[PDB]
Amino acid sequence: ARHYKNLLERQRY
Repeated sequence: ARHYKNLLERQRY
């Protein structure tokens, strides 16, 4: 999930 896991985790990065 290279460009997946840290996407839903982007809004509050």
